[PDB]
This record gives sequence, C-alpha cells and structure tokens, in this order.
Amino acid sequence: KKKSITQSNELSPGVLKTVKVFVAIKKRIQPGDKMAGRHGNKGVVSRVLPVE
Amino acid sequence: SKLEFVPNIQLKEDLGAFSYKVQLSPVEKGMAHILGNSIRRVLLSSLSGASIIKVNIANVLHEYSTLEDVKEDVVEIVSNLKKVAIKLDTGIDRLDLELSVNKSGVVSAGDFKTTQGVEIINKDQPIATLTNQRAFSLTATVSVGRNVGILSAIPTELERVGDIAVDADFNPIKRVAFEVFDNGDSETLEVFVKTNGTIEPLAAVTKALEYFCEQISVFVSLRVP
Repeated sequence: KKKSITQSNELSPGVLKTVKVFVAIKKRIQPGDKMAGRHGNKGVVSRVLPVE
Repeated sequence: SKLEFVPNIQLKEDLGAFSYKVQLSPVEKGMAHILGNSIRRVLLSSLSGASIIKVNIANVLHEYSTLEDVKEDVVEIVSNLKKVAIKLDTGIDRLDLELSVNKSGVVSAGDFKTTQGVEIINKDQPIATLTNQRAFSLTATVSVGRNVGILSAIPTELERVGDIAVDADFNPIKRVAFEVFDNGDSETLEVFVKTNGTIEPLAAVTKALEYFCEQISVFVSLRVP
C-alpha cells in the first residue's frame, strides 16, 4: 500500500508527478437522444410533452 | 327562461388511498365538458406545493459517496428524499428541517424533528438503513414552487460544502379524470382527483377554478390590466 516506486511505476522518465482527477455528471434524456427497443426499432426523441 | 343554473361544489365519495370524487351538481347543459377539461388541465399543471430542494448530510462531501454502517449510498438516499410528502403552512415559504438519530434500524420520514408549520404526510417512507448503531444526521431544505417545466427552472444555489441539490416535484395531484351526466335541463360534472396527501379535494378544485377565472377575466374587457 506504500511499496511503490514513489509513483507506483517509473513515472515516465522525464516526468516527475502524474495526478489524475475524476469528474462525474448526471445526464437526463432530451430532444435529440436516440432510443430503441429490442425488436429492431430505433428513433430520435423529438419532443417532451407536458403530461396533460 | 329563468333556468339559470349555477353549480355548487361537493365532496361525494371519499374513496381509496388518497382518491376522491368532487362533484358539481347543477350545470347548464353544455358548459360541463368545458369545466371538466379546464379543471383537469389546470390541476395537472398549475398547482403549487412544497418539497425538499437541498440536503446536507454530515460526513458526506458529494453524492457519489458512501457512509459506514449504512446500507445505501448517498445517490440512493437523495432518491428517497424525493418521495417525502410535506405539508407547509400559510406564509413560511422556506425552512430547514432537521434529522438526527443514534439508533440501529430503518430511519424513516417520521424521524424529522418536529418543527411547527411542517407536517410529513407519509411517515413510514424509508430514508436510510443503519445496519449497526451509529449517529446519522442531515438537514433538508424545504421550499414552495410549481413545476415550471424542464428548461426554465431554479439552479438551487449551494452555500455550505456538503450541499447536494435535489430536484423537486412540487405538484400534489397525481391523476385526474372527469365525467358528465344528464339530468334534463342540467348536467352533473364529476371529477376524480388523486393527490399525494398534502391538499384536500375541495380546496384543490376551487384553487383550480380561481386560476381559470383569473385567466378568463381578460376577455371581458379586451384590456391589458
């Protein structure tokens, strides 16, 4: 858990430190996204209608 | 003609879970389907309510997180804080609830600290499960509003560090229908409303009609204000 090579690898000779950053986002469906069913029928969402 | 009918509102048939049947008994033979449609379309779109719009769990920085001894992740807890049906009072318009426990079982919606003016309607709504005994604390923010639609909305500004935004379903009406019956010289409009619990059928339908009449009242003058 600490027995690394001070970078857990050679750290790309010529490079000192490598830092990674993870970003997460949520994505709702919208007009333009592609939908499909298991029977070979696809299509693009054109409108989100109000419920009434 | 002297046959001027003006309908009166009634609450026949309180049925089911939160299902009812409002009724408008004397209607003027032609004007009933208009009222049925306008009521159904204004209930399902313009009613205001209250819901949780932001949460702040204690030892939690973001939503894609995890707590010890808790059987859920924060993405699944913020998903249960959306089914909590709250009933605010007249002029509060905003407040912060509080939850805090030290038990070892299913945390529920009944576990919010008793604030005055607030009232949780579904009390056995699960929120989290503690599988071992520990201290679980969060502060939900409650607000009023209506479903103004997807694009235009409120971004729910965040102030402290652990604030997560919850997207609310403010409308309290779940499913409407209507029917029209013949009496002879008059008809009977019969509305079926199903709510979540934070409003009563008569008050709901008269609020719908208040909205509809304030809309119709611009064609009696053809004037802006």
